[PDB]
Order: sequence, then C-alpha cells, then structure tokens
Amino acid sequence: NATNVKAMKYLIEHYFDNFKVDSIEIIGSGYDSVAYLVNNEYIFKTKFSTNKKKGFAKEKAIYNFLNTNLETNVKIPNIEYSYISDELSILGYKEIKGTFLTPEIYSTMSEEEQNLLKRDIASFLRQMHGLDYTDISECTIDNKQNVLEEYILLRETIYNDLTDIEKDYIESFMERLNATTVFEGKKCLCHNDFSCNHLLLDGNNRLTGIIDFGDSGIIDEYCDFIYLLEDSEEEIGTNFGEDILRMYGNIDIEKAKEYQDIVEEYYPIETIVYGIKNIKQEFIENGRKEIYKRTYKD
Ligand SMILES: Nc1nc2c(ncn2[C@@H]2O[C@H](COP(=O)(O)OP(=O)(O)NP(=O)(O)O)[C@@H](O)[C@H]2O)c(=O)[nH]1
Ligand SMILES: [Cl-]
Ligand SMILES: [Mg+2]
Ligand SMILES: [Mg+2]
Repeated sequence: NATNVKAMKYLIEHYFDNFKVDSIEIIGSGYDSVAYLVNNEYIFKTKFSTNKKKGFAKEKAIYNFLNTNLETNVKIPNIEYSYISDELSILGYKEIKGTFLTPEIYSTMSEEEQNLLKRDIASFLRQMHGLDYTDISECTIDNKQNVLEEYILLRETIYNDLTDIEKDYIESFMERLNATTVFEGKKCLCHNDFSCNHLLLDGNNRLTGIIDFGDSGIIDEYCDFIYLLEDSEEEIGTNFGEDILRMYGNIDIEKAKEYQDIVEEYYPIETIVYGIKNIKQEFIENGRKEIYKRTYKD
C-alpha cells in the first residue's frame, strides 16, 4: 500500500509541475486502473499500458463535452489535470463530496425520499440522453458489432478447446443476439456504467453527483438502465429501475429489460474475452466456470 502511493506521488508531482502532494491514499481499484485521493481534495485516476488504448483520452473528452453542455445541479468530474500517453494516463479533478448510494441506504429512506431520488435520476438521464452529441461524435460504441468482433477473436484463439457445454452457451447467446431487435432503437450519449456505486447523495439523500464516465459513449438509450434494472446484492432492484423508466418516459420498458437480460447473459463471455485480450488466464477460467454455474441453475 505504502509503495504504490509513493510512485504515484512522484508521477503526479513530476507531470503536474506545481502540484504538491501533502497526502495521498488509494480510494479505489479497477482491474487495470487505480484511483487516489490526494490532499483530501483531489481524485487522481491512473492507468498504465492496456489493451484499450485512448481510454482516458475519450473519458476526458466526455467530461469536457458534458461540463460545457449539461445544465444540471448534479456534479460530475471536471478535469483540471491530465496526462495522456500510451504507457501512462492520469486524470485529476476535485473530489465530489457525498455518500454513495447503496441498497442499505435506500431502504432507510421514506417513500417520498425514494421518489425524489428516482426523479433526480430520471431527470439527469433525460437531459444527458437529450444532448446533441455532434461534438463528441467520435465516441460511438456499437455493442452488437463489438460482440461479433469478440466472437471472431474467440474463434481465432481458444474456441476449439472449449467444452461442448461452453460452446453451446456461446452459440445460444449468438443466436439470441442475431434474433433480437434491441440494438435498433434510439442511440444517444449514455454514461454506460450507471450503477449505484457511481451515484452520490447529499445530506438529504438527493442525488448530488455522478462519477466514472469512463465507458460513456453514443450507444443504445437502453444502456443506462441495465444496472437500475438489476436484481442483485449490489443494486437496489428491478422495481427501482422500472419506476425510473416510467418517470423517464417514452421508452419501451420490456425492451430495456431484454437489453439488460442479454448483457447479463454475455457476462461470462465478456469475462473470457477480457482474459484472452489481456493474457490473464484467471479470467478465462472464471468465465468458463461461470458458464457452468449458469447452465446448472434452476
Ligand atoms: N466521493 C468521491 N469518490 C470518488 C470520486 N471519483 C472517484 N471516486 C472513488 O474512486 C473510485 C474509482 O473511481 P472510478 O472513476 O469509479 O474508477 P474505475 O471504476 O476504478 N476505473 P475505470 O473507470 O478506468 O474502469 C470510485 O468507486 C469511488 O469510490 C469523486 O469525485 N467523489
Ligand atoms: Cl481456462
Ligand atoms: Mg467505477
Ligand atoms: Mg470506470
């Protein structure tokens, strides 16, 4: 813990000339990124070399586009420091203060408080999805086409060594992908990782901030409801997403649910593909095991 911090302190002070680190601690870890709280005031997100190049470039472009075009009281990161290179990227911004939404917290809220939070979310998503995205048009994401490409990569690498059960899970997913219509609707700018661990509450349990637009892009409108609709320990629950969808309006709820159910089915495959691309056997294994867990359930 002590050593990472020292290296990152050095790099921050090196790349940002007059920035002085008086304190620094790890506040979070993705699987190939790390976030630090610095001087109790700044978040610094960092990343070394990864399969997905230009990641922090797009993320930065999005923050800039949003800070310029959103009219909202909800805070999002506003980038003050950035360094972007193949081998190393860093984004720094002032920490948004607040408490992350969790299921526990939600359950202590009154019905009215829950309603106002749902309205706040719906409104934010309505405003973001409504933006003219011409100026960020480079940030397009085609999930269907991405999946097809990932399937081809599988075929070119490990597919032949998979078991029949594994192959059947994959082929049955591809058949569903080919039959669905859920990619043919409205495209817009989406947060695209819109889970409750990215949502911040103020002291009245109202939505005060949103973080981690690191996967954001122009993509299906349905994308931003995938976690709101999720039934799991980490998310609030399907009814929460449903109510938010009704407040948001003008969207086919059944298709939103189909979209979520398809993304969830893909997860073990997505995991395997991550392992292949990053030469991390442990992910390949975990994804394959998960296919068995899902196959044997019910
Ligand atoms: N309170 C607060 N916490 C933050 C803020 N920015 C980041 N964090 C904390 O740091 C964690 C990492 O932030 P995030 O942008 O989610 O990074 P990521 O998921 O790890 N990595 P990537 O986005 O590269 O996949 C968050 O889960 C959260 O705990 C902020 O502005 N305010
Ligand atoms: Cl394996
Ligand atoms: Mg995150
Ligand atoms: Mg992220």
